[PDB]
Amino acid sequence: DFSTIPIDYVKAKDPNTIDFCLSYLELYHTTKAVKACTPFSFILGSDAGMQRATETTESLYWGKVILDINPNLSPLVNTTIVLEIESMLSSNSINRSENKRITRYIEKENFVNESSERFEFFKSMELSHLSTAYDVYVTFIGFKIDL
Repeated sequence: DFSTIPIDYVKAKDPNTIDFCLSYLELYHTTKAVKACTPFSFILGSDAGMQRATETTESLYWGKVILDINPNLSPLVNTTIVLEIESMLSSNSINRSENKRITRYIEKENFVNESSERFEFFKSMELSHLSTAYDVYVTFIGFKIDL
């Protein structure tokens, strides 16, 4: 072997495993010095006691992000929720991180409450916009890649 910490060409061929992620980055994300990766998890929220953005920089996240919005029984303001997510899927072509936003528009009648799981491969997670009436929670279950 005598390669870097990531290991390629392993018989483990499954989309959810970190092996698929490593094999994909070593093949279609050249000019990126991939260092050791570890299974990581973190949570961002809207209420006090949590951070609105990831402190890490120049580190690629791969895994499933769980969006969660619930009502806190508070007066409404008629704003919108915006969660801007970077995207390195097309980073090689343009040498930039694509910006993707997941938005649920808030009505005074449509009393929204839903939770869902999505797959993303991003750099940083930021809650650019927020509504004080609701509760927002995002959880990441995947792997962190150091560059």
